[PDB]
Amino acid sequence: MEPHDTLSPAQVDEYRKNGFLVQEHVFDEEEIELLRAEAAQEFASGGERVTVEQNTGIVRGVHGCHLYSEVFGRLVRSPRLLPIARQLLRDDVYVHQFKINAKRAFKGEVWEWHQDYTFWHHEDGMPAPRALSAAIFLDEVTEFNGPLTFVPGGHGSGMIDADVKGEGWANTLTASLKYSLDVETMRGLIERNGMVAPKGPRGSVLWFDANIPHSSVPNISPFDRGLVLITYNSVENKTDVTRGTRPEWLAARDFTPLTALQATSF
Ligand SMILES: O=C(O)[C@@H]1C[C@@H](O)CN1
Repeated sequence: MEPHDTLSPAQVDEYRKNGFLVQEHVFDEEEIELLRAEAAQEFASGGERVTVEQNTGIVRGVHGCHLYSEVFGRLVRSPRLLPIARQLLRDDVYVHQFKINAKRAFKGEVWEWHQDYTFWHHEDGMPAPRALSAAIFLDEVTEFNGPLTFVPGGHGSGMIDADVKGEGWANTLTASLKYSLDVETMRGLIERNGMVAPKGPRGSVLWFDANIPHSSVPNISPFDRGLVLITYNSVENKTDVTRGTRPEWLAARDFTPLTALQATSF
């Protein structure tokens, strides 16, 4: 393997200030094709772990793949990913959540403004927002294929009071989100901080804070927007399983600290 990757001090500062950071071209075309093929397999065989877009039935997401797929199990331990998660969370880490979110060409939904941590705190018993997500770009992310859109520095407020809607956890994965940020709060945020939709080539990784507000629009391009999202959590920040409400394929219960893939002959 290559000497474990880490972010420069400038990159770390940028991540801390803005709440997100893109590394371009982390994975090459052949690597991304391997991940795309495995994603397709998970969409086909994932069963109850799969979600479909309402009004289309097109497969939208699949969850918990690193528990069921050897490829994705290895991916979360990649020397391209694990060392940076450790660096940013300043701890050993484990995977809280794994999901693949596809927005096909000419498809896609408006994803309501939200903070991930609100879900993890209330649904899963995550005590603090000492977690982040790595979004691997299976496709080039552009202005026009429904990029994750953020309020830069919007995580600095911490967790924001949100409109709650629905019972259970069914609507934690849907177009209509259980925890959504209202018109008023978002106006103030954006007036103060603005909006940014990070772009990048296929194989890029977008790191973003558990508490950063984000949203996305439909894909009006003729090109898909597949993302593999790995949520790393600090081991010290392990969720309180006694307040947990969701299956392990949404919220992990094995808090064993991850170690990196080492090079083998097979
Ligand atoms: O419910 C969850 O855990 C994730 C967090 C947000 O991305 C929305 N769905």
